[PDB]
Amino acid sequence: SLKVVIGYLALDDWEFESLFPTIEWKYLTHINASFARVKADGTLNINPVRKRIESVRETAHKHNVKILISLAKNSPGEFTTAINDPKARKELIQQIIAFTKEYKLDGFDIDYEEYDNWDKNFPSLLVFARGLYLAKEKNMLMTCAVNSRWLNYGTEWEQYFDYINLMSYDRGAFTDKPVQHASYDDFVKDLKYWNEQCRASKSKIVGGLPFYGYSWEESLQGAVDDVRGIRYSGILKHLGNEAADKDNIGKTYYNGRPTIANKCKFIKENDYAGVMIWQLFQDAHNDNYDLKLINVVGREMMEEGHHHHHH
Repeated sequence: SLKVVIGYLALDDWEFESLFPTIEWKYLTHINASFARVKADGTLNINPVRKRIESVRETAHKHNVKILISLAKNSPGEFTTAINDPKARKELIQQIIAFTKEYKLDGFDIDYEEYDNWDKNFPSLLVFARGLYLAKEKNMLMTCAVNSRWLNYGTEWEQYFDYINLMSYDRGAFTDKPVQHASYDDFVKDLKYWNEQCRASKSKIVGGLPFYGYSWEESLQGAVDDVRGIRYSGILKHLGNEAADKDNIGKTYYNGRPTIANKCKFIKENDYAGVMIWQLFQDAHNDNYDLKLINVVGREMMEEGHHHHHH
């Protein structure tokens, strides 16, 4: 039960060409290649990953890191349509298992985020999850990216997944008011929710970590996206290296090194499965190597507990 470090890798990220060669594989156990998009008819839009999936797979495997294909909605409501429609649902299940097998991947990750009428659609989602599990091959890993506390997943969902990755971030971030989107408090409560309420074994609960934040600084409007999002790399660039050891400077809130470490430590101290990251490319660049968040994760998850004699 060694800790896992599941890193999301967006194969269509604008920084791919420049940053792919710098991925710190020694601090990863798995990578989720994102995303194969789910269409309403149960088929997949693999344009975001088709051209790079094979190369990433070979590179990951060469470094002894597993690779899974992550699946998200093609557009608003398409994933919901796919699972509520019986034939589409069965098609989607086949598509997923096929893609995984064909591309010789280590498994698949389900990132379902259709929040409209959540409880009404959940039974169908659960049926989809069970069907996926029953249809998958033995060796295939099956994981999911999930919310905690504000959405109910019940107590049956748990059983079908090898890893349940908590998206403990983006809380209260979509308003005109500055706030910490991924607090330590909410991370701890999210974990407790999944172990105690969803009855998921701690050995499969994975705490999600953000390598980005949000800024409400007027002066940074030219450095944040449509939702005020800004990568850790952009934070250090615009706010200076002192930002690496804080969660906030002015009206910019994110997860700095101390907090990333504190989250990893809680995972370790309370026997959780490990951590997940969204997303690897948002980390600092080699010009700020020593300040990278992945290294904080590496020190806490691979080294702090790995020490042995006869070095």
